Formats: sequence, C-alpha cells, structure tokens
Amino acid sequence: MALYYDHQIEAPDAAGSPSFISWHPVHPFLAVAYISTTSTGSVDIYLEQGECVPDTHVERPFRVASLCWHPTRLVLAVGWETGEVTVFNKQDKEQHTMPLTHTADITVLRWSPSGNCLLSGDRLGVLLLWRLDQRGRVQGTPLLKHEYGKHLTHCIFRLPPPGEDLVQLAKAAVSGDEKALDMFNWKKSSSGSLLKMGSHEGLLFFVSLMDGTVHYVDEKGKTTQVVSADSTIQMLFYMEKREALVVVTENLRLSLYTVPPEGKAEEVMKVKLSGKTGRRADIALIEGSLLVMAVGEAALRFWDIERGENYILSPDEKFGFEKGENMNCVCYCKVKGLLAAGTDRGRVAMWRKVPDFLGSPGAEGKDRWALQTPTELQGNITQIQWGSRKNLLAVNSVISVAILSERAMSSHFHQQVAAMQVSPSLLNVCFLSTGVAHSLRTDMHISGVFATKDAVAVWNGRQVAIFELSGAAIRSAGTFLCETPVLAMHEENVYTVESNRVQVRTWQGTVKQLLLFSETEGNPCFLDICGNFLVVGTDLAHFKSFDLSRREAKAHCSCRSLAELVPGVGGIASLRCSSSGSTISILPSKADNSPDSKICFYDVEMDTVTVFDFKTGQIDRRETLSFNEQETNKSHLFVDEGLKNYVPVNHFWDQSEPRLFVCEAVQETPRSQPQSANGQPQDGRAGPAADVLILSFFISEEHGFLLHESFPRPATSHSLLGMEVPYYYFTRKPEEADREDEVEPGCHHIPQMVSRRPLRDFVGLEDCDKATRDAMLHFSFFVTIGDMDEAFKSIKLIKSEAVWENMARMCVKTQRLDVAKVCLGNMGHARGARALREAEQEPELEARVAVLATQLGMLEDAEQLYRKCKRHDLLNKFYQAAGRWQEALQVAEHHDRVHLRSTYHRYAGHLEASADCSRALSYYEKSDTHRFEVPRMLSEDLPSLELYVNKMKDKTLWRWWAQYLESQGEMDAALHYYELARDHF
Amino acid sequence: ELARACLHHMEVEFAIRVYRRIGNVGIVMSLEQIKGIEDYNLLAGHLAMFTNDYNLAQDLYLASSCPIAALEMRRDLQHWDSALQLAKHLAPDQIPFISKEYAIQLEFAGDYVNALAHYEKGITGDNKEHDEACLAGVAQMSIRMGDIRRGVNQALKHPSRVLKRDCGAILENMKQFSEAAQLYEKGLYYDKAASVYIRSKNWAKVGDLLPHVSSPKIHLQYAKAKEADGRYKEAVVAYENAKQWQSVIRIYLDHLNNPEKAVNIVRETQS
Amino acid sequence: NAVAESRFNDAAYYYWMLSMQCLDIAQDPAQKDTMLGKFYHFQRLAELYHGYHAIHRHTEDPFSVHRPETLFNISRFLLHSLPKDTPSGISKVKILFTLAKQSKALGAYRLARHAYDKLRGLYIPARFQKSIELGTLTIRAKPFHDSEELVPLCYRCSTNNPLLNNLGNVCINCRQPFIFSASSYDVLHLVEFYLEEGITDEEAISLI
Repeated sequence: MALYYDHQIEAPDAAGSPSFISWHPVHPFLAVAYISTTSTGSVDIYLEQGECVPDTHVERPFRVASLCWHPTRLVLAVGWETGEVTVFNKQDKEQHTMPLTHTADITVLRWSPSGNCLLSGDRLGVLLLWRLDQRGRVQGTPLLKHEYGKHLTHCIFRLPPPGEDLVQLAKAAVSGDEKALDMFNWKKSSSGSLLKMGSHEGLLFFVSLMDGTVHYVDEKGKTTQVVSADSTIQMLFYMEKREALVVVTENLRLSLYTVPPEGKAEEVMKVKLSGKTGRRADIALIEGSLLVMAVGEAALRFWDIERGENYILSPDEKFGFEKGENMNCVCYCKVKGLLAAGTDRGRVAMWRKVPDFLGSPGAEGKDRWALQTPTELQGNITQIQWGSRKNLLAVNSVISVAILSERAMSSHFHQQVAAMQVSPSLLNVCFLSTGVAHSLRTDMHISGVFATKDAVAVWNGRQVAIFELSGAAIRSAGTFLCETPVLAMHEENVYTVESNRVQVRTWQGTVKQLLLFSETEGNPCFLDICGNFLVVGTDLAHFKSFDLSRREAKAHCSCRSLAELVPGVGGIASLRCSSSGSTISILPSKADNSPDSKICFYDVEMDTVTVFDFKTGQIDRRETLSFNEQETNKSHLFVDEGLKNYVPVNHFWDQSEPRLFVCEAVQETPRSQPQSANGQPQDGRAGPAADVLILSFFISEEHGFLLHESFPRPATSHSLLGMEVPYYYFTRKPEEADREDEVEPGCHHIPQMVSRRPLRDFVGLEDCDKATRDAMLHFSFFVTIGDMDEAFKSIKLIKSEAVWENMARMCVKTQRLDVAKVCLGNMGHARGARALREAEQEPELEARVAVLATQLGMLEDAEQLYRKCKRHDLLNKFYQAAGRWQEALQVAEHHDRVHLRSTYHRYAGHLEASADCSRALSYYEKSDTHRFEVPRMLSEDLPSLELYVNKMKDKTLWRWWAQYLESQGEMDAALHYYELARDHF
Repeated sequence: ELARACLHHMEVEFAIRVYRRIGNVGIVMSLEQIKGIEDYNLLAGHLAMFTNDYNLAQDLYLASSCPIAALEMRRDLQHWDSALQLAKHLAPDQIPFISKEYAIQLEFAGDYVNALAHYEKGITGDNKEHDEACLAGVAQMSIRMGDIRRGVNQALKHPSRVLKRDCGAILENMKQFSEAAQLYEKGLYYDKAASVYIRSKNWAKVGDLLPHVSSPKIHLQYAKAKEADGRYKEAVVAYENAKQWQSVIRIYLDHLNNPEKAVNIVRETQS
Repeated sequence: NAVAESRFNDAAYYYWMLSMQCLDIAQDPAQKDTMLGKFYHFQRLAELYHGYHAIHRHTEDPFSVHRPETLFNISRFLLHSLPKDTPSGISKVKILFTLAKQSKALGAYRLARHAYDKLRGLYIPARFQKSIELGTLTIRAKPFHDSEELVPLCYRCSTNNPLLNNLGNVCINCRQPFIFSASSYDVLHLVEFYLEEGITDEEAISLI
C-alpha cells in the first residue's frame, strides 16, 4: 500500500498551538498559523520535509483569522482579528499591509482565480475587493466596498463561466430550463456577465452572512441577495459545470440553486442531510456532485447530488482503528482519487476511490471506495488538506502539524527476496525461492529497506540496522549511527550516503572504501544495484555507475548530467541499471516536482541517451560525449495510442537478463474534476481500462526498444515492487489476503503481502530455472526481436513437451507454419502434422493456420482466422465439429447456402444419435432426406412410422409403406396405400 | 476413459460423439476424415496413431492397403532413422529429401557431424533449389564444426543472399565478428556488417561501408570514435549523416573556424 | 453432398453431368487431355455409384425393389470395377455382404464361402456382423460348387468365365471387355469393333 510519511513540522519553540493550515494550490509549500499562550498570532511556511523556510516568519500581537495562497505566484494573504490584512511574497521577501479599512475580525479572505485581485471581509459585514500588483502591493484603493452590517461567513468566486459544462447547458436549454436560456440569451444581461470567454478580471462571487443569507456580486460590484436559509451556513460550494450554488446549513439542510448571470437564483432541490447537529461539520465536494461530510462521527456521510442517493464510510478495526473513533475533518485529492479524514484519536483514515481515472472502471455508492491503512499521529486532528500534484496531504492536530508524503511503503525486491513495510516500525520479508515469510519489527520508524539472499537492511535517517537470515529465523547482524537518506547492498558490502560521497561499509558499519562526488555533481540521493553493478544518482540530477565484481568498486560509467542530456528536466524521481551495467534507466521529474511522462535510458558503452515519452509515443535520441544540447533523432516505431494518458511511476531491470526491463505507469487525473449530466461514476462512465499499466521491454543496440508486454496491474495489486524472471513482483492489498485463509485469535498469522505475475511467454512454464531460464530468456528476446531461428536455437537443449506446445500456440499468432511442423513433431502430435500437410490443399495461409489452431484447442483464434479468410465452408465444418450446430446453421443460412441441406442432415444424425427423434424428424424434413432416413430411423417403431406416413401424406412415403405392407403379406392394406399414392402400376 | 476405450474398440462414431462432448474439435475433425475407412488395418493404424502408439501404427500401416502412411507418420513425428528405413523399401526417391529434413533436425539438435553427412547425402544433382538448400546446410554445419573456411567459401559461391545472412548470424553467435561482417558485407547487409565491424573496432572497414550504411546509430558511433581519433572532418560528415547536428555545429564553430558550414545545417532543424 | 447424404443415384447423375462438363471444356486444346482423363474418371464413378445405389438400398431398406440376379451382377461388377482406393460413401462390406447373401440364395455356394472369407478381412459393423456369423455357418454347411447357369459367357470366344477373376470385367481367355446392361448388369451379347484406317464415321454409316 501507499504509506504516508509523517514529516512533523519543525515549529519554533516560540510557536504555540497550530490553528489553521493552507497549501499553495500547485506548489509543495504549506503555510501554518499559530496562536501563542500570550494570544499573539504568527504564520510560518514549510517545505514538504516539514523544514521551516528561512525568513518566512510573520507575527502580530493579535490572532490569525484567515489564510489564502495566490493561485499561481508564491504569495500568501493573511487576515487578522483586528481587521488588518497582510500579503507576504516569498519570492521577493516582501510583506505589505493593506490600508486599515476593516475595524473587526477578518472572517473572509479569498484571491480571485486570476490572482490579480484579493477579497477581504470582516465580522461587522464590511466587504472589500482589492487590486494587487505582481509583488502583492495594493493598486490604489478598493475596486469594491460594501457594508452588509452582519457577520460574513464564506466567499467563493464563480470561476469565469464558459456556459456551464457546455453539453449540460445545451441539454438544460433543450429540456426547457429558462435559466440555461437566460445564460444563452445575450440581450437580457443588463449586468456585465457575458459567459466569460477571456482573461476577464474574474470578479463574480458569492458571499454568505451569519443570518443564513447568501449574496451574489456582479462584474460591476452590485450585490443581490440569492438565498435565505433557515440557519447559519456551515458550507458553500459552486458547481461550475452546472452553474449551481450549493448551500449546507448548521442544521445540516442542503439546498441547490441554479444561478443565471443576473443573480436571480432558482432552487433545484432542498434536503435535510443525516448526521448529529451541534458540531461544525467539515464538508468536501468531491469532483462536484459528491458531497462528503465529517460531522464528528465514526463515519463520513456521502450525498450524491446527481443520483439523490446517500451512503456512509466507517473506519474498520481490521486496519487498526478503534471502535467509535470519530472523524472531524475531510479532504479529497482530485489528481489520484484519494479521500482522507482526520480522527479524534489522532489517525488519518484514507479511502482510495475505485478510480475515476480517465478510463478506470466505476461503481455505485459505498463500492466506489476502498479503505487503506491508517496514518497514526499525536493528538486530536482538527483540519486536513490535500496539496501539491505529487499527492501530498497536510494534517493539523491540537498539538502539531504533520506533512504526509506518499511512498510505496519504501519497499524493495532483489535476488528473489522481498521486504514490505507493513507499518512505520514493521516489515514482512518474503524469501520467494522458498515461499517462507517473516515478520521483522524494528526499534525505529523505518524510512527505507534493502534486501538480499542473505540479509536485509533498514534505516530511519539517523541509524542503519542489518539483519541476517539464520535458518528459519531473522537475527540482528549489526546496527550503527549513519544519517543516510538511501542504502544498497551487494554480498557483505553495504552502500551508504553522506554529503558529496557514497561509503562502502561492512554489516557492522565499518567503512571499507569511499566513492567521491564534487559539489557541482551534487549529493547522492538514489542508489540501485543490478547483477554485479551499482548505479548512483544525485540532487541536481547527475549520475554515475560502478562495477562490484571486485571489493574495490570501480567507475564503470563516468559522471553525466541529466539536465544536459535531456533539457527541461527539473530532477530525478528514480534510478535503476541493467544486470550488465551497460544501460541505466531514469525517471525524470518536472520543475514543479510533478512526475514526467518521459523515461530516459542511458547507454554506458555508446555514451548516449534515448528518451521515451508516454504522452507522444516518440523515442528521442541525443548525444553529448563532446559538449552538446542536441536535436533529436526521431523514430515512430511505437503504434500504441493507448499510452498517451499514462505517466511512469516505478521501474526495474531483470537481475539475470541485461536486455529485459519493466515500468509501471499511472493514469493521472486533471487538476479540477467535471461531472456528467447523469449520475455515473465520474470517469468510470464507460467500460474498463487499467488503473495503472505495466509495460515490459526488450532493449538492444541492434533493434532499439521493443514492447515485450503491456498489461493492467492486477486488481488484487497496489503497486509494482520489482521483476526477476519468471516474475513481475507486486504489493498485495491486506484488504484481500484475509478472505481465503480462515484464522483464529492467538497466532500472529503472517499475511502474504507480495504477489507475483508470470511474464507472457512463461505462463504455465514457471518451474523454469538456471540453464533453462537462460534458454527461455534468450528465446523470449529472440521471438520479440523476430529472429525466430535464434529463439528456436536457444530452445534446443529443452525436451519439455509443454515448451513445444507453448511454442506451437505462438506459431498460431506469428502465422509461422514451418516452425509449427517441427513443434508438432517434437511433441509427437502426428494428427496435427498430418492435418497441416492436408491443409496445404488450401491456398490461404490463414486457413492453414486455423487448422493448426484447431488441433491445439485454440477455438477462438481458429474462428477469427476462418472469418478473416471468408472461408464460411471451413467455418461451418468447424462449428459442426465443435458441436455448435445453431451457429453452424446460421452461417449456412447466410453465407454457405449450398451446404445448408447437408448441415441439416448431419445435425439430424447427431439428434438421432442423442435419442431425440422428434427434432431429428424436423431437420430431416428440412434437408429433404425424410423419404429414406425417417423410415430407416423409425423401422424399429412401426406405429410411429405409420402415424408419420399418415401425417405427411407424401406419395413417395405411401409407396414405401405399401412396399413394407406388401412384403408382410398385408395386400389389402398395401393396395389402400398404393391407391392413396396414385401408384396405378 | 470412454474416449480412449472407443478408440481401442474402433467405435469411431462414438469416439466422434464423445470428443465433441469433451470439446476436442481437433480430434473430431480428424476422426470425421477417417469415419469412411473400411480397411481394418488402415483404420486401426490411424487410431493407434491418435493414441500415440507409433510402433503398432507402423506395423498396421504396413499390413494395410496403403503402406506409405507409415513413412508419412514417421516423417511427421521426425523419427528419421525409422523413416529412412521405410523409405529404402517403399519410396527411394524420398531419401535425399528425408535426409535434408533429418540434417535440419540434427543441425537443430547439435549433432553437427551427422547433420553434415546427411546434408551431403541429401544432394540429388537434379533439383537445383533442394540442392541449394542442402549446400546451405553444408555451409552452416561446416561453420559450426570449425571449418569456417569451407563454410564461408561455400556461402560466398552459393547464389543465396539469405544463406550469407544466416552464416553471418551463426558466426556472430560464435563471436567470429570478422567473418560474420564479411558475409553480411558480401550479402549487401551493409548496416549489419558495419555494426559487427564496430564490435571489432575496425573504423577503417566501417568507413569503407558508410556510403551504404543506412543506420544513423552506426554513423553516430563512428562520429564519436573519429572525434576521439582527432579526425574532425570525418566526424563532421558522420554526425551530419547521423543527423546529430549540434555536434557538427560545435565542431564547425569551436574547432574548424568554418561557420558558413555551421549555418548550412540549421534550417532543417529549426533549433 | 449427394455422396455424404447417401443419395448415390443423384451422385451418379451429377458425376455423369461433371463428365459432360469436362467433355465440353476439352474442346479448348489447352485442357483437352486433362479433361478427357476427368471425363473417363467421372464416367467410371457414375457407373460405380449407379450400381452401388442398389446395394445401399438393399442393405439399408427392409425390402428390395431390385431382383436377386441384378444385385448379384451389380455386386460382382463393383468388386471388379473398384480401384485399390475405395470411392467415398461406397462400402466393400455392403457389396461383399450382398454378394454372399445373393450367392447363397442363387446356389453359388463356393462364391458365397469366398465372399464371407473376404468379409473377415474388413471392419464389419455390428448389424452385418450378426448376419455374417449365421451366414458363415449356413454357407459352409451347403455344397462346395456354384450353379452353372450363373457363369457368364464371353460372346466373342464362347468361353465360360469364373464368377470372380483377377483381371476384372474382361474375359479370362480373349481379354475382351464385358459390356453390361445398365438395368441388370448382365453381359450384353455385344462386341466392340474399330474402323480400318481411311474410313470416316459418315462413310461407315453409309456402308452399314
């Protein structure tokens, strides 16, 4: 699972209890407001590691009342209990105080969506709109002043309306919605709200008052009352994609109003929502339409505004929550479909949505969600918010603020061993060559893990501990103080990081060797080991690699800068290397620290980068052995248009096959989420596609990049952990491991947290190892390279009939009949070899390959091939042989009419054999063979034959029945039937 | 069980029904081709072949109205010693063809000595295309046996461009890079030849092949190698052929002082 | 389709129609020899299926339209006419069973023994097997000779020919091909003859 790392912020010793938190809407920076014991207010800004940003401290002799970041610029607005408003600019290190014009507590503070204006409102009901320069300084005087005379509660800007969601606007107007018509009808807008087709000032907004009223404000600054609620407004949202205001009161009454450009609101519905009145319910509006409430209860309450349906999510004791543990605050990450809520016991619950990624399959109500493991924190949680595009979350308790950073449980795999971090201080270690699992508890909060066939290493950023496998038990081999951010292992050697160096150490922490970096190359911050090779990556995106076949690690690749190799790269998100050390694979990151659709591969021998971009499907190549910033060589060899919406997130190389590579790629969601006209799951509207794709590649100097596989990550799997043939490795959901193993209290039953999936060409052959592994690796490479003779040569030492069957099944897909004859011979399938020799009478290759598919039991492929040949005759014979008679008759009736009588005759024969004589009769009649087949079939039951002859009144049948009576000597009856038959002779 | 019992008791109509119930369409289609056979020994032979009893099937075929079915079954099974022994009695004209297919199987299996003997026995002197395929096998097996001279000379004298590719491939698997590159060169596979000459570090041979090299990657490796050799004129033409225009731009500026030639490059790039 | 549906009289007619198509196509000089080969081949199949239709009706139907001597003649004609490879839908078991039973009935008791011994070399179906066990005993019981009235005369050489022979539908003495009544398969008292060189078909008719 994702584990979310608790970066408790480095609050100053003078900072009191935290009061409010606010992320920048894009950047990975958090403002935090504090209240001191002396009631002085302060504000500080923090990095994602919880480190305080220098020079950002702000303090006043009175409390912070509100916080609001600018939409795009590094500018923070702060509102105060006196009515002061102050703007802080982090880029320029400037702070500006707005003109003292309020005389009471700033209850409302909001940037315009353009960021060119700021709105401020007080407890006396004075509202002001300000214009600000690019540094955050006030340009003259308020653009608007208004005095409502009552306490202001909430403001939301109406983001410049393009005309609703335009399909929903058009449908609303066609369905007779007069306010959708008022949005289209240009003459009636006497207020200056044209549907906002441009870089308008963006001064349309809604404001609420403590009496329960809502006022709209137009582009001219005129105010009009739009709503009159029966109590105080608890929350306000705008469904831009419906041009509709939602109002929730403290009595939990929901109201939805469609609002035209002129500010004459009309009600869609009003509903009393469930939940305990008398607490400040935190409310989120997931994607628009999905209302979610943390009322101070042991469940989140959900209300789908478009279905008019309700459901609840409660924390489950199976994940470690307590019974009756209440949720106080709620927030949703739109980018990765993650819902979070903060508890009174100091836990963050999270539900991952069964994704509304752009093609991920949907669900109804509660089934839209899957509960993840808690994040445990100190004191009652009072607020939470999702932040920067990395999917960061920030959390505010009565005691402290934590920043939660997502990681794939810091997890690792190597040498058929895996280690999975179950909790901040617990690991599950699997020796996948033996099937054995171990639980390894640590005296530290684990920040990372590394594994080997002999030992496992863990660290927290202050110390490192190393554990050795000692038969059926793991034991401590060493523990030492070391401030390492990352670690790797090879045999008895540990690789640790310090400022500008990698230190090779023993398991006891003793330094053996130093690998050095210059200040210009930056500090190491990534390590990977594959085969006998180490690769190292640095802050400001440099890399190096080293041979480890020697205790003296030796520089295999000299230093390279990723920014010079690949322009516009902001950093490294991950490094790995091939088991030969000849190729390095790199995930870049963008300047905003978001994951890049590009993946970079560096060739150590050629000294070149090839960059593959998921968004375009292109492969770039660039050169800089001599100093360069080059133009790309371009190849269009990738045909798969399905990858355009995916971004790589994890990557690995095979520990035995230096040509073999894999990457996991996520389908990222856009910054703000729309909704459909109907109550469908928001992007799960359509049929299925992968939440996350797994792509595997063969990489070569002669043929470039070849896609070996593409597949969906399994539905039981939460991330890619690794690869080593025959298997990709994945992290399993503890939600599902308990559903098949029946367990009783009193044993610490070890969950099977690592799943493995066979590679495509290894399905049903996973017993393959050592020399057979190397042969099958060479085969899989050579088949994908298309040099089938080298594949066939690599297999020569394998006697296994199952491998020859799999190769024959692959001959059907490659349409290679020549190799199929040899495969059929090697497996002893003499009928299939005969059938192929007889199939040479057909001129079409597809018809011959269909015969091979039929003899291997691949009936679907065979059917598709016969359809592709337009050979409805062979397809009819095929259906008959398959016993699918109805399909056979349909093909005969539409495309093969000349066989239709024969098909009815054969079907009648199979019905006769099945002892169904009545239906056999009907089909013998349709084949017109009833004259000779019916009397044969009923020759044992003479009374039924007599009834039949009398029913059909056919002349030929009366002649046959008269001949039968004539042989039996019943001449008077024979004469009667010959007279009926008009057989005068 | 019921299906195997129907085959052993020769009840083809019940075997068809039972394999149709099982869903084995392949066996249904084959039994529907045999259903009309009234020769006891021929029918029993085909049914024995379907139950994988090949020796009993052979004896029954030989006793049947059609003995040639035994040779065909043994050839289909690739049981070549038995197929050759049957061919000596029933069809002598098939012996060179069977010896070629056996030599292909022995070449696949690693018995290169017997494969070479059987390809030389497979030469007929009448069918040119078949004799060429045998001579291709002799060349390939002479290569794997370490008579690289005999096999390379044969592959050079032989009319096929495909044999030159395949001998080149076997020789690259043997790490015999020079003769691999020579046979690729003589087969007009100039890129494959040049890539194997780059493995041999023969920048002189690659430079002779470059007018025929289509791969930008081969020109790029050559441009790097010639820049390291100080041959900036050659490295320029190679970076130009490789479309690595900025290396050429830097060279014409910093090293050659010839910026008129630096600008001639830029317009197709818009860089 | 006619062969697969056991419509052997329709199959015989369609093989005759195919032969006539081949003879029309043989008017093109490029296909002449190939299509003449197909014409004779398909005519031979048409005569085989026209005979075998009576054997199939006699062995499937409970009562016979055809006479004992007609079925006997047809059974003998088919065994002499059939190649080493049997045509599709034709049964040697049905032909030899019909021969053995009609030979028993007509007093060809030595031929009936020989037909029951030939059946034991074939894969007999259960219906025919039951009748063949009783048939084998009941013939071996009878005298060891065949009725002289069944023995076909060659009209060219006045020689009596044995009821089955290794040369087929030719006289054992003069090798004259037998010409058969297409109703009954009796040998027809006809001899085929050839014009001397330099006589036209129209001149031959003018002289006849």
